[PDB]
Amino acid sequence: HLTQDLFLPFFSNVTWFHAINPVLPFNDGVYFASTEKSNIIRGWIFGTTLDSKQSLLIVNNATNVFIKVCEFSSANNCTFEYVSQPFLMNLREFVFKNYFKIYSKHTPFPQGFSALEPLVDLPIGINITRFQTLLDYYVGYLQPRTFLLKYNENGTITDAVDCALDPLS
Amino acid sequence: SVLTQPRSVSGSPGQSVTISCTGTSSDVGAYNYVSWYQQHPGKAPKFMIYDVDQRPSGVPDRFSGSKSGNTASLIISGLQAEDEADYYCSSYAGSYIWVFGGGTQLTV
Amino acid sequence: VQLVESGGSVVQPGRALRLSCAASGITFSSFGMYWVRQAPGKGLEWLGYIAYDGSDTYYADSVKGRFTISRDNSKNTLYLQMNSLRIEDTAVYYCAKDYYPLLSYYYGLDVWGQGTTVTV
Amino acid sequence: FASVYAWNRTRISNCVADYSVLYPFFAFKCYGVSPTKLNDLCFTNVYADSFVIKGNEVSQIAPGQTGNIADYNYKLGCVIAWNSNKLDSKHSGNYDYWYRLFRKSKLKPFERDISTEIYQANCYFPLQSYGFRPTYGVGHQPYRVVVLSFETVCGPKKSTNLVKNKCVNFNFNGLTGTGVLTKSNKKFLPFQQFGRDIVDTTDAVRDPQTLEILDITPCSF
Ligand SMILES: *[C@@H]1O[C@H](CO)[C@@H](O)[C@H](O)[C@H]1NC(C)=O
Ligand SMILES: *[C@@H]1O[C@H](CO)[C@@H](O)[C@H](O)[C@H]1NC(C)=O
Ligand SMILES: *[C@@H]1O[C@H](CO)[C@@H](O)[C@H](O)[C@H]1NC(C)=O
Ligand SMILES: *[C@@H]1O[C@H](CO)[C@@H](O)[C@H](O)[C@H]1NC(C)=O
Ligand SMILES: *[C@@H]1O[C@H](CO)[C@@H](O)[C@H](O)[C@H]1NC(C)=O
Repeated sequence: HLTQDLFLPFFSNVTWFHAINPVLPFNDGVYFASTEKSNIIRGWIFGTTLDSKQSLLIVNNATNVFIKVCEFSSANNCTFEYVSQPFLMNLREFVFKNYFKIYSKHTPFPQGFSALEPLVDLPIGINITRFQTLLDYYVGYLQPRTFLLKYNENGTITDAVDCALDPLS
Repeated sequence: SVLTQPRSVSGSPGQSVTISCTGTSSDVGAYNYVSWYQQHPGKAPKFMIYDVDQRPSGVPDRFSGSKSGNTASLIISGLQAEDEADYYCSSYAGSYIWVFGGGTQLTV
Repeated sequence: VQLVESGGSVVQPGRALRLSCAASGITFSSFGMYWVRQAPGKGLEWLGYIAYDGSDTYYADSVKGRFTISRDNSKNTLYLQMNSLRIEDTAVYYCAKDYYPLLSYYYGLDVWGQGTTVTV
Repeated sequence: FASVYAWNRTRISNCVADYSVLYPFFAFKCYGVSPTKLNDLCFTNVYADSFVIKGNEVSQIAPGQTGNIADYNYKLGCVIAWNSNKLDSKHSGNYDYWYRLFRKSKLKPFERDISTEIYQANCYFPLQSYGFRPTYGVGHQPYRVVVLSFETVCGPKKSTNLVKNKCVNFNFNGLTGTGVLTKSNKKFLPFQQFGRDIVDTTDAVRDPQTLEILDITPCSF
C-alpha cells in the first residue's frame, strides 16, 4: 500500500534528552520514545497557552491514565475529561498527531522495525503548538512524506519504504 | 354566574340537615376551592367552612361538608336553635374571580 | 382587624359614589382586600378584590369598567369608586379581608365589615 | 419524594433518552413533543422536577394553569403523576409533604423557593402539611408527581437482525452497501473496522454488536 501522511523520515535526526525540563516545539507531530528503567517520565502537557489564558495534560499513574483538558493548579472549564488503562504502565514508542491521536508500541533505541497501533483519538479541537514532558526521552518530528507500507497475510505491517530517501527507494 | 341553591332547607334541633349549592364544571368541577359562610340578618356573613372540608379557628366542628363532581354540599350535624341562618356558598370561578351562590335559608 | 365601612348615601341614578372602609390597626397592608355587595332580598355578590401590594386588581365582569377599588397603604384604608350607578345598583356594600396574608387568593374571608347600605 | 414547595430538580445531560422503560399512570400528557416519539424528538438537556402533591391538585401542574399550588408552589416538557396510596398514605398520617398557601408574589415558571420562616403581619405559616391518610379519597390520596423540563440526550440507535448468505442491503455503523454476508476466515487486528481489496473495494466488515468479521460478496450479476 502506498500511503501519504505525516511520518517520521527514515534515517532522520531525532533529538536525545537525558535529564538528571525544556519546552519543545510541536510543529505537525511528535515521535516520542522513553527507554528509561523504572518509572520517571510518566506524563505530558500540551498547550500553546501553557497558562490560564486551553491546554491538554496527560498524566499516567500505576493504576490508570488520567487525561484532562482544562485551562490550567487551576481546574477551569474542562470541556473534556477521559480515563482509561495506563499508557506507560523496555521501550515505549509514541506518536502524537492532532482529534488528538495517540499511538503506542511497547518493546524490549535499537535497529529494527515495529509498527505503532492507535490508542485513542479525542476531539479536543484546541491549538497545539508546544509540549513538555513531565516526570532517556527522544523527540522526533513528523513530516508529510510518502511511504510504501507492506501488510502481511494477517493484516500487520511487516515493512515500509520511504519514497524520498534514496534513488532506489 | 351564580350557583343555584334551594330557597330554604328544613330542620329541627337535635337532627342533621344538608345544604348544597350546584354549579357547573367550569368552577365547581374544576377547582377544589369551595367555601361556605353563615349570614345572620342585619349582619355580615361569617366564614365557617372553607376549602371544602376545612374550618377556621373558633368555628364549631358541627359545620362541615363534602364536594363531588360539580355539586358542593354543606352538612351540619347536631344543629341548634341558634344556628338558623341564611347560608351561602362560594366557589372559585377562575381568573382570580370568585362567585357566590344564591343563598339557602336554614330552618330550625 | 375590625373593618368599619361608611360613605353609604342615597343619590340619583347615574351618579358616582365612593364606598370607603377603614381597617383596625396597621395590618391592612399585610393582607388583601375584597368587596362584596348584598342586594335586598337576594344573596351576597362578589364585587372585586385587591392584592396586598395594591398592584393586582381583579373584579367581576358585571362590575368591569364601572367600579374601581383602591386602597391606601399608609392610612390602612380602602375605597370603592362606583361610577354610573343605576337604579338597580342599590345594595349593602361591605369589605372582606383575606384569611391568608400576602397574595394567596385560595382562602375565604376572615374579617368582614359592618356594611354600608347604598340606595338610589 | 420531596415536597411540592421544595421539589427535587434533576438535570439530564449525556443520556440515552429511552422512554420505553417508563411508558398504570394517573395522568400523562406532554406538550411540545410527540408522546410516542420521544426518542427521535430530543433536546439539548432535560430537567426532572420531583414532588408529592394531592390528587385534587394534579390538574394544577400544567402550563397556563392556576391554583393554590400552581401559582405558589410549582409553576409550569412532561407532567407525569402516578398513584402512591400504598407508598405515601401512612396509617398514622403522613405530614412530611408540605405545600405553600400564601406568597408575597406569584412564582415564576420552573422557579422554586424554599423557606421555613413564619410570616409576621398575627403569625402565619406559609407552608402547610398535606395529611394523606389511608381513609382519604381519590382526590386526597397521595400521588407522586414528576415534572420534566424541555430545553444532546437522544434515544438509542435502532438496529435490525443479521441475515447471512442472502443478498441484503446492509449498513454497518455507517458503512452502507449491498452484498451477501458470510463468515470470513480473515483475522482482523483488534483495532480495525473493515477491510479493503487490492482495488480499494470493501471485502469484509466487523459487526459492531458481535465483533465478528463478515466477508462481503457482491450480489450476482
Ligand atoms: C544529522 O545531524 C548531523 C550533525 O549536524 C549531520 O551531519 C547529519 O547530516 C544529519 N543527518 C540527517 C540530516 O539525516
Ligand atoms: C470555556 O472555553 C470556551 C471555549 O472552549 C469558552 O468559550 C468559554 O468562555 C470558557 N469558559 C470559561 C468559564 O472559561
Ligand atoms: C489557532 O490559532 C489560529 C491562528 O494561528 C487562530 O486563528 C485560531 O482561532 C486558533 N484555534 C483555536 C481552536 O484556538
Ligand atoms: C496468522 O495467524 C495465524 C494464527 O491465527 C498463524 O497460523 C499464521 O501463521 C499467521 N500468519 C502470519 C503471516 O504470521
Ligand atoms: C453487545 O451486547 C450484547 C448483548 O446486548 C452482548 O452479547 C455482546 O457481547 C456485546 N458486544 C460488545 C462488543 O460489547
